[PDB]
Amino acid sequence: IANQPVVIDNGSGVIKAGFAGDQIPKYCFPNYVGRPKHVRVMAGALEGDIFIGPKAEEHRGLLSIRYPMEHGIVKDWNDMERIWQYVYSKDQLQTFSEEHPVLLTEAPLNPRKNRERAAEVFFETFNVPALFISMQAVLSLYATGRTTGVVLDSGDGVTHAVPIYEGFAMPHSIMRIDIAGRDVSRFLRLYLRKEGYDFHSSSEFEIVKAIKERACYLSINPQKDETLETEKAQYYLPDGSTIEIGPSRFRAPELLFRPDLIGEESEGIHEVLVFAIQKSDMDLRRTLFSNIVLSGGSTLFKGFGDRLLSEVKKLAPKDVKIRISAPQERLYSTWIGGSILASLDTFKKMWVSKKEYEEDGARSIHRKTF
Amino acid sequence: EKTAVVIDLGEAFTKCGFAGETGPRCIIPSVIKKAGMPKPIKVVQYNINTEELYSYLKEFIHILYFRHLLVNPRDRRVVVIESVLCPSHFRETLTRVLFKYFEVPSVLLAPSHLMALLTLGINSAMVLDCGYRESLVLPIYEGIPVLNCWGALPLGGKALHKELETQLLEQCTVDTGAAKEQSLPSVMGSIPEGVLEDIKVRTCFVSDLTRGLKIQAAKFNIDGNTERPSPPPNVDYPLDGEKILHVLGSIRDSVVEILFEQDNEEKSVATLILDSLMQCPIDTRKQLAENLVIIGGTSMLPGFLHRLLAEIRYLVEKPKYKKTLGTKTFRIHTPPAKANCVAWLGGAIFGALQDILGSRSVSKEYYNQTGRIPDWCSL
Amino acid sequence: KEKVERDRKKLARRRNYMPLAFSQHTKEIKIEPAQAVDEVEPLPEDYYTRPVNLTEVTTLQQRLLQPDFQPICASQLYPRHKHLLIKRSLRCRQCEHNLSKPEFNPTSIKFKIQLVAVNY
Amino acid sequence: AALVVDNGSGMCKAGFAGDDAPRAVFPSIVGRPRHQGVMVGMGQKDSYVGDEAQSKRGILTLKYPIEHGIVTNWDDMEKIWHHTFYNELRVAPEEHPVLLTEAPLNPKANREKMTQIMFETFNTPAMYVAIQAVLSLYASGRTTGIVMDSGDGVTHTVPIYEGYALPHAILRLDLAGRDLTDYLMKILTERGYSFTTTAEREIVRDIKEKLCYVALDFEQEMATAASSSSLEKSYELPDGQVITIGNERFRCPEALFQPSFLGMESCGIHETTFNSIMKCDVDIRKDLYANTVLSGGTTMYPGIADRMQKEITALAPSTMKIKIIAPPERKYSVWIGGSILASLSTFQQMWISKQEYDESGPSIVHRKCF
Ligand SMILES: Nc1ncnc2c1ncn2[C@@H]1O[C@H](COP(=O)(O)OP(=O)(O)OP(=O)(O)O)[C@@H](O)[C@H]1O
Ligand SMILES: Nc1ncnc2c1ncn2[C@@H]1O[C@H](COP(=O)(O)OP(=O)(O)O)[C@@H](O)[C@H]1O
Ligand SMILES: Nc1ncnc2c1ncn2[C@@H]1O[C@H](COP(=O)(O)OP(=O)(O)O)[C@@H](O)[C@H]1O
Ligand SMILES: [Zn+2]
Repeated sequence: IANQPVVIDNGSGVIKAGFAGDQIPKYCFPNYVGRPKHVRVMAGALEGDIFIGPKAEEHRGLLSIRYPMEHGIVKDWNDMERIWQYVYSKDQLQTFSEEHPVLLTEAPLNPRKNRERAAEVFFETFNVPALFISMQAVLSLYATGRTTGVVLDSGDGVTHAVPIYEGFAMPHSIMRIDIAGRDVSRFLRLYLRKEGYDFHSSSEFEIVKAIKERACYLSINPQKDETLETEKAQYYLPDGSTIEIGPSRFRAPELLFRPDLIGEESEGIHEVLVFAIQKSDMDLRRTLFSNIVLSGGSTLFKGFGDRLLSEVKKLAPKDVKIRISAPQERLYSTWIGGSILASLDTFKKMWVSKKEYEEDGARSIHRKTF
Repeated sequence: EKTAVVIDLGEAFTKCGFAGETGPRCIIPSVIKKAGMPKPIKVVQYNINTEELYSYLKEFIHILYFRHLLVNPRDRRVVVIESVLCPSHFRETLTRVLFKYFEVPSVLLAPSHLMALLTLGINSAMVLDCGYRESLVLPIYEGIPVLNCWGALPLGGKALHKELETQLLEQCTVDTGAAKEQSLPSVMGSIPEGVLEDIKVRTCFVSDLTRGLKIQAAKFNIDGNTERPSPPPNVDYPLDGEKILHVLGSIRDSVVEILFEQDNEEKSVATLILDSLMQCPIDTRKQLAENLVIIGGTSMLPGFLHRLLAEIRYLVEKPKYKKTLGTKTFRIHTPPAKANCVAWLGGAIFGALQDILGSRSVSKEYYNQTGRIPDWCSL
Repeated sequence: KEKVERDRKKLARRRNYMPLAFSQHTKEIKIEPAQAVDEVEPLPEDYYTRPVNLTEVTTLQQRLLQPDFQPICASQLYPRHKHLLIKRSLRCRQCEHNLSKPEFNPTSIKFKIQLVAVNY
Repeated sequence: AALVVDNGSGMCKAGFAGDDAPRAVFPSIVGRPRHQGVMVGMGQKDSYVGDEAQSKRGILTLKYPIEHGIVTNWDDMEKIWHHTFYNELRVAPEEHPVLLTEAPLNPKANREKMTQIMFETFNTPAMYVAIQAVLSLYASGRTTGIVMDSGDGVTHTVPIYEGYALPHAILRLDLAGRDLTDYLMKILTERGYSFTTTAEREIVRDIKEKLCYVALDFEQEMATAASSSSLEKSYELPDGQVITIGNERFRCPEALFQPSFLGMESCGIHETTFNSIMKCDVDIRKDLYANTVLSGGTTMYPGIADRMQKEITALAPSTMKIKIIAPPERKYSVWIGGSILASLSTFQQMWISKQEYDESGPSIVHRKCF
């Protein structure tokens, strides 16, 4: 069917939907299911037992937040079906899923059962004309408009580094670590309890993510800022109460660059970028260092590019040019890539038709992926 | 060398005594009776000005070191037991009081969970700490606390005391002694915390899982006609002499259920062990599960350990925990001292080790030089 | 063992010989760890359908005065020995001595060295 | 009285010369704890080694000191040798002379620094380094024939005819047990079961050793794996959790025979064994086909010998008879050779003494290596 394809980013934190024609995603809402915290027997309470996106944000304190997708993998599929149904609601897009074809953006090196079940839902529950699963990293390059480039895509659920040179992705050089934005939000909650402010509730976890997003700066030297006495910058909560964050502000997102501090066995965001380049062939190393692209929401931390440049330089070889080319629209970069890809006439060949999936089998989605 | 003193500053009660003893010498409510104030102010209070906190701790430590313990503070060392993720400014103040005013030789800031493990003798064990403020859990594997897989919920003494006060005010039946033989509701606007605590301990008990699960659905009244078990007999409690409060049988076995209630989120005192254990490393699972430790005075409540261990094994079969923690054998450790004084006993056992104490502990000469207490946060 | 290890490590750092092997390098006490019970004793069925006398059960205050084995029942609760009191002596930061009390403070209101702001 | 100490990348096999099997066999690893700023409990060792670190895997970060038969961290290797002599063997290194094993075509600094430690740190009376492949022949009572000694670190092919080695015919391949273990993690992550940490990698090695087997026809085995669930076997982890690895069982050891899977762009363990024989003189080829030995624990895969024979026979001429020599004790084939060599009265002269080391230096080893 010729009618405009619907791009949808499967972001663990925030799913971004919209049409391929639009330069930006019109409808982007948080990826969580909202049910009433108190188990509702009586009338005059929150009805439906389902609150998604803007409806949830309004009555947030009353509801109990449950993320359906963890570490770029779908844990509860029933929840994810309701989320994708809300994408084709009167609230967002307001269209038939049966008419328009779909593009998914699954993280690299995900389970094959995750891709197979994702297709089954979108072909059976929704009567889609055609579906195409793609890598988040490959899209990010289409948006910026360069063929060569390493893509350090720090999402909410997963942070992954994929090196692609002249439209060729080395699949062995891909590096994936689970320590992402959501873990930084979890570790900030621990440090906030060490400052003396508890956020025990699942609703109260959402305002820790807001505190992180508002006020958390990455110091170039962490040891000097610790010895220096903090200003203790006040943050205002939804109720109106003030909280002085203090040293927790800067030593929370540090755990990205040094995850051994809390006690998580991972490489680190500076390390995975360098290791991904060093794993690739010697001839390409210089060009891959010379073309690095930051993607996702967990790069927007104040002074992230400043710290990463410094942490990469000392690990990388001496007298090598390191350009970390961040776009202005890092959060919405992954979708814009899909929107451009979808618009091209080549995409018509790439996607798998509904009749193709019935005849060919299950492999059809996997083999056409690349 | 002299036998080092052990102090354990809590919101409800403080444990005090000397190292290498069977239990604590003095255990008292963590308050101070200041002139003018009718009700005594609580000594540990998080999120206040440092100068006001300094004065309260100076007043309290003085009472511990002279009226309760009889020993010179400057002469012998200190082993300060405090829970992990204790507020930064509070711990900084407590040390600054001991080092500046009292001029103690050296303080050792031991985490309560690692101390509780020493008392049993086992090197690795899961430790739940159901205290006053928050019921915290922290897996300890072969001497190393795993901060990565922490867990805390506000389902302790404070949350239970508040729940009791609410229920009593609804079904309020007091005999004032002024033509008040007939049921008189809410004669007093608020009930003092000292009374509520005494009612909780004597009257209220923890129900069986089978009876408790019925009580949860009963008070909910989820499309059912009077589906509650038969309650215990109503106990009459004296308030301030003449006033006799008749405590309803339902309140006794329903007040506790707020701890073990699911409340949609799936966040109980029971769930917190399994939520933490599932997040732990794959190799450590079977060792931690087999070695459970239940400290804190909230777990002293009669029939708490049976309900918890039962509620665990029920929540195991639930589909979320069924995959990972399905075929696991959960066995509880019985510590030598009572559930309240497990934390203290560890510090005393550690305090008896004079050789290791001096090395690990922070000396006054170091603090006066630097002015930087070591913590699990960055240096 | 840790003291000997820490001492051996510290004198090796102080020596600064880079762990030079001049000589050859390198009875045990084993406690049995407490056995974990499969099922803890349940709450007795007496507690259900029995009048609770507040005289028989003990309050928190009198429970906690006997901390070594704080008993719920009154019949278990034994009388503890009477707590000894203290005779304070004050010493300043800059000054050395200030005031003190006799060796027979029992049944005496005499100060060995009387010093107070009202007396100067 | 003499000591044989195999310095394998996977496992360190140590024992007394003359004995049938090695006394102490432990995994060659150093376990440093994921420590926070929180104080540690009692009975605390700063760095654990071997069977102790294998017991306390959960918390300790496992770091293999030898990578591809090259000692990367010498301070770590020193702590293993200290655990080998003093604790494991219960013997003084000053009394007994120590035979060590190095893989062929290793860096010269490796052999140089190895002996320097043995002479200075441990103060051994004599030290001789030997090629692992040269020892492995003595195990089978064969002077003539090639060996395919595939270890955890490296795999090497050393052709030796009538007690004379062909040095130029020796070929080294970096593909080995640890690369297969790393490969098995990736394909298990594709199935669903994610293994990231260093402790988890050790559990994946236990899965590999027990289940994984070499297929005769890979394409035929993949067809049976797709149709029927007969090849699918269950394994219990340290946790009660059980996993069904499926087709990935026989997919892991395939990487040996076709490195393209791992993405090395090199010849297979079958093809390198053929290439090594062709590099040798035309006359002696006959005996090398007739006496092809498989050594190390990477040749203890069920049915590698059958697959090896098939692949060599196809490449080799039709008239030639290809017999693969697979003794029951392949894992201890390097050590048992060392025990036979050290015991022989002829070898008494070949030892490098302290006096010889003191006068000449550490460079003497390169002359009296092989
Ligand atoms: N029965 C088995 N089946 C399959 N793989 C095995 C088996 N036993 C061991 N392995 C794998 O092969 C490796 C064999 O290591 P081994 O014990 O031979 O020591 P090594 O370090 O390779 O020594 P060397 O290089 O001297 O042979 C192990 O690390 C493991 O990954
Ligand atoms: N301005 C910001 N500053 C700091 N962190 C941010 C900011 N915006 C988003 N984040 C973090 O990044 C997350 C968004 O990740 P996102 O880019 O949507 O991932 P994905 O690429 O998988 O869609 C948020 O949940 C939050 O943790
Ligand atoms: N022996 C007991 N029996 C029953 N309940 C008790 C007992 N001792 C204490 N409690 C209750 O449990 C709580 C235990 O708190 P505690 O652990 O002493 O304080 P903290 O957590 O601040 O160290 C008290 O506030 C009290 O309500
Ligand atoms: Zn003076």
